[PDB]
Amino acid sequence: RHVRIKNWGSGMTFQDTLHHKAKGILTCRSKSCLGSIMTPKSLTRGPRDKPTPPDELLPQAIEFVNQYYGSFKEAKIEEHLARVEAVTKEIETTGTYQLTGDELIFATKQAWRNAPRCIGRIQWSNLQVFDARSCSTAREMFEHICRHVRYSTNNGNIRSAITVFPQRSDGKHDFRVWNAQLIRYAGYQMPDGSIRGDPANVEFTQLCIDLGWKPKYGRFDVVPLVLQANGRDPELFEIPPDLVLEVAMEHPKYEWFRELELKWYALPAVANMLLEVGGLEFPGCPFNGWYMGTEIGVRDFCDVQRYNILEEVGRRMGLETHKLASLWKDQAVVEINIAVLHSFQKQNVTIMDHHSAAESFMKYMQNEYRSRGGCPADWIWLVPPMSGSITPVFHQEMLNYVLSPFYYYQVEAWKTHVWQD
Amino acid sequence: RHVRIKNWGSGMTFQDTLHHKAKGILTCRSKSCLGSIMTPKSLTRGPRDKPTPPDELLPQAIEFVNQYYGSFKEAKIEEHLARVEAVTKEIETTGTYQLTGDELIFATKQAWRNAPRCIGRIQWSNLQVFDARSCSTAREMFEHICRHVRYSTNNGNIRSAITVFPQRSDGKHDFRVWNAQLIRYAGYQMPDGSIRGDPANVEFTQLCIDLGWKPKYGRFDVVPLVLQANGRDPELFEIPPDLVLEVAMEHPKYEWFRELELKWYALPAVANMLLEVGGLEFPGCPFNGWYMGTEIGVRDFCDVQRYNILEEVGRRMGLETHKLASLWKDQAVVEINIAVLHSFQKQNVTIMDHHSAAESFMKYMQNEYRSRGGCPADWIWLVPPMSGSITPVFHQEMLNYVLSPFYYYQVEAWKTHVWQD
Ligand code: HEM
Ligand code: HEM
Ligand SMILES: CCOC(=O)N1CCC(Nc2cc(C)ccn2)CC1
Ligand SMILES: CCOC(=O)N1CCC(Nc2cc(C)ccn2)CC1
Ligand SMILES: C[C@H](O)[C@H](O)[C@@H]1CNc2nc(N)[nH]c(=O)c2N1
Ligand SMILES: C[C@H](O)[C@H](O)[C@H]1CNc2nc(N)[nH]c(=O)c2N1
Ligand SMILES: [Zn+2]
Repeated sequence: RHVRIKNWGSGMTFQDTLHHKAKGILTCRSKSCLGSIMTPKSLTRGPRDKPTPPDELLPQAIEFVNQYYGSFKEAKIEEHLARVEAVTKEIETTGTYQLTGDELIFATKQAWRNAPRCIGRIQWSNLQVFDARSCSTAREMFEHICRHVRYSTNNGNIRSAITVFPQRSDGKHDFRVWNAQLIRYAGYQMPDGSIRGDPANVEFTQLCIDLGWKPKYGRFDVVPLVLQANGRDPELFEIPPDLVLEVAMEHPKYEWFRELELKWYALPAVANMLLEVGGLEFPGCPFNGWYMGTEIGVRDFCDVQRYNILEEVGRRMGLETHKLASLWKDQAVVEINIAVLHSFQKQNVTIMDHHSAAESFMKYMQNEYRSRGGCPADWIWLVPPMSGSITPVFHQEMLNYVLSPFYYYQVEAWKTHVWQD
Repeated sequence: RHVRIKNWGSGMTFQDTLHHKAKGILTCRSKSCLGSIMTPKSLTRGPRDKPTPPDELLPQAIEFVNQYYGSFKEAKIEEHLARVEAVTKEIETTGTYQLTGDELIFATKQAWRNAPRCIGRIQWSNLQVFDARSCSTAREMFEHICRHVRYSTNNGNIRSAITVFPQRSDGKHDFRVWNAQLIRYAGYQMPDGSIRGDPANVEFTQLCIDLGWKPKYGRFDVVPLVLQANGRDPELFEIPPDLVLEVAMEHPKYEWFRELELKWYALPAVANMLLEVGGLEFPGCPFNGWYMGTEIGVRDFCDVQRYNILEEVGRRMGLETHKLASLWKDQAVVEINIAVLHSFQKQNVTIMDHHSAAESFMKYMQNEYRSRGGCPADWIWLVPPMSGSITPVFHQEMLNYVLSPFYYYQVEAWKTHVWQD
């Protein structure tokens, strides 16, 4: 009836029953396990050129309404029954339906709660929701986004929020933001063959240039927002500088560290995912939380395909960077990460270290099993990129599965966009 | 016809077709992925009470023979034909078959090559095979094991080897080593409830005591070998102290490190797995390689359920152990691991750091794809437990699947053994 889950670090067990409600979209079979694929198509939700048949939609809608009313501490049969009725008639007389403000709030929080790859879910109930479903132009989208950025940045005391643009209709009037993130630095391929800035963003930066943006050829240039309104061709908008809070990096001991002249933005915001709820699809729903130190210290600064600064920090510390077995790399990554946490704290900007994040997630996980007999979780994304087994999550067996509402991936907009002009 | 595999660090791609030959036995469904389960039933070959029926044996046996002869650089069709006949008649006139000497060698190396959770596979063709299939008593087992240990230790210049005991017959005459490993330290529960030694080895040490072993209540006492021959009750044998090479731990910069008085054995040997080949089952086949440093530094020394010395080392270093955010745990694990590598090196005992291991695995995986369009790999076990994303394997997408020959887990012998005396 269930799958038994064990934590080898404490001996604790959990019984997972919630997985039975999961959708059958994972590409794993008895023949092979595909769990480690980065962007599996099973987690992606591509474009459409026609509306969702009322046929397929009605069940999901009812299913969602039931999920929503069931969550109430006290049944409300009348309201529940009446809502089930309203939704049915609406789907028949219009071909789709509209969620109420309260249902949208519930949905965005539940989709977060159902995100397997997110270690910060213990905060799932503290989420600000900006209802931008009546948005109609690209410039209006830009204004909602600036409001979101200002609200969440909050002078360094970061707050989580999501802005929801209009739901998908026939799939030809999609409202979305092409950028993978709201704030991101440019990457440029220089005339001399070198790469300046974030090497993983060269392709998108080039797209911006081709759309008219003026490359500033700097190391930390914030790219503009490429906004798509009502299925129209995308329009560029630059975020005002005063809204982009940045933290300059320093090390509490190595004074030469500031000489590297490094910095990073304080707001981590995913802008290109799709919210699925009761059969409804929202292709435009940027959301943000706050940073976990290792995202910047380990991935952005130390990935070879990113800023790749590990060797330089190594030399400056005076390590034997010619001998792998000296573990100079491991010593350097810890110092770089210490600098990230120190710099954020020094400037009073919210950030979280990976130990604290791992611990809070274990608490969250335990509450989810006692509250709903399950917690979808993707071990591969939850274990931090450094000091894995030193954290409690490493020793925790987990089940990964897709529920609904859910945040899905999408295919980059520029790959499937049919340019009108 | 093929799954595309990608390395996000180098952008390189792989096309996997080998997974088609895989045995459909993983518990992963379309509704939920069970990739992070430690010891799944799908990778466990339990006991038997009756010989294996030829309807299953014959097909598998032909498969193996076909696989073995296919592996030849210059086909030998006649011999291949002869073998198929011989094996068929043999299975007919006796009910089972015997592998030849070279088929056994081939089988052990292929099973290693097929081990998804082993990062040291680049050395797969370099394996000493001790053929102990004509063994009949527990005492002979002991002597075969001492020879194996002496050969493999080789005064610090560790060599890989496997010792193969008699194949399973009716499942009531199993030849096996009850110990999880050939060399392991005891764990004692004291009268007050506290634990002395390896707390993860408390149950097995108690079993040894109940069978007659005199406890020494030390922190690093090597437990005796519990050996079962021909399905009989197990016999205890203590490994001669001179055959157990140990490395005393020291730190290159911290003189106080030696005051912790820590050491570890040089030979990592798995002794409780089952080798499956052509339908045949070998429940007794201890094998060894050489250590990867993180195994001792991170897992044995820093796991909270193991020796758990992290906090003590942090204090000695004078770190702020009251603040998770100072990342003292990360600084301390690095120092402990530097000590492990330094100590082995100083005593001239083969050991391998996790960076070199990771790099060699990438080479091996590349060759595997060029050789057979596949490489079963379990991401979760291959990424080292510290500095994960700083190694190339973290960025490599992988497919996990079960081939044949293969090394399976077994149910602990003491849980299923029916005592005669
Ligand atoms: C409150 C602070 C939060 C923290 C500390 C946190 C932390 C994280 C981290 C570290 C990741 C891994 C990112 C990566 O490796 O690329 C992640 C992923 C994710 N988070 Fe959270 N998160 C927070 C808030 C949120 C919010 C507000 C939502 C949605 C309402 C959310 C939805 C997700 C999703 C769907 C992913 C997966 C992104 C992907 O697969 O590319 N998170 N989060
Ligand atoms: C020569 C050097 C070798 C190295 C450095 C190496 C390294 C490793 C490591 C680091 C693990 C993970 C162990 C754990 O996390 O518990 C492992 C597992 C394993 N190794 Fe290798 N190994 C070597 C040789 C061998 C040989 C000779 C065989 C087989 C004949 C082998 C078979 C396996 C198997 C089957 C596992 C999985 C064990 C389990 O699931 O408990 N290894 N090895
Ligand atoms: C490579 C560029 O990466 C990024 O811009 N980011 C890294 C990936 C992603 N991280 C996040 C997202 C959220 C919502 C909360 C915490 N962390 C968004 C920020
Ligand atoms: C907790 C006790 O752990 C162990 O005795 N070991 C850890 C797990 C296992 N490691 C290995 C095995 C081999 C064959 C090669 C390298 N490393 C065998 C040794
Ligand atoms: C729960 C999870 O399966 C377990 O804690 C881990 C993960 N990674 C591992 N990988 C290795 N090399 N060795 C292990 O024992 C484990 N165990
Ligand atoms: C290849 C591998 O699956 C991939 O690089 C992963 C692993 N774990 C991850 N986990 C997180 N949190 N974020 C990531 O992008 C990745 N990338
Ligand atoms: Zn799977």
